Amino acid sequence: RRVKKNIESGIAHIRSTFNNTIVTITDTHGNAISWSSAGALGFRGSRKSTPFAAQMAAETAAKGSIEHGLKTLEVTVKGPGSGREAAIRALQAAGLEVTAIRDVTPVPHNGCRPPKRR
RNA sequence: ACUUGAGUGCAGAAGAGGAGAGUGGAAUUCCACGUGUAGCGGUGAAAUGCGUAGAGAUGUGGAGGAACACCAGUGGCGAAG
Repeated sequence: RRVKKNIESGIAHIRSTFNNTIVTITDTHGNAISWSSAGALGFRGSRKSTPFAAQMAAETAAKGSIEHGLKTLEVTVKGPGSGREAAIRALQAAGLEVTAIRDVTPVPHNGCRPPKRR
C-alpha cells in the first residue's frame, strides 16, 4: 500500500552530523526505502544529537527496512559527527547482516573556505 | 708585477624563483529528472530561514567559478612581499 516491492540489495547512507543525523535507507541503485532519521525522534534541539538519537534513528529506519524486508544491506558514514558507533551497531546490529562500512566524509581536496570561527 | 678577492670557463646538483598558454581531478552551490516523507537547518538554549509548489537525504547527468587534501616537514627557492 501502495507498492509492496521487496529486494535484497541496498546501501542505506547513515550520515551523522553535528546537530542531528538522518539514515536514508536507500536502494542499491537506487531509491529511498525509509527516509526516516533522527527527526522522527521527536526530541528536538539538544537531545536530537545524543547517541540515543543514533539508536532511535536506526530503530525507526531499521523498522522501515524491515518493512521492505531486505536482509542484506550495508551502511556508510558521511560527515564527521558524534553518532557513528550507534549507527554502526544499531544498523548492522539491529538484527540483520549489514556488514559494509564505508567513509563518505566529503573531504574536499581543493575548495572554498568555510565560515569564520566560530 | 702576482693570485686567494671578484669574475669568466668546464662539469655537477637542486628548488612552490618568475612570465605566458593548455589540461586535470576531489568538494560546495545551482539546474533537470528519478526515489521518498515531514521535517531540514542552526544553538549555550532557541528563533529567523527552508520544506506537502515534495525539502533534507539518495541516484544520475549538465553548467560555472574559485582553491588544489594526500606528499607537506621550526623542508626547498627568492632581494623582500
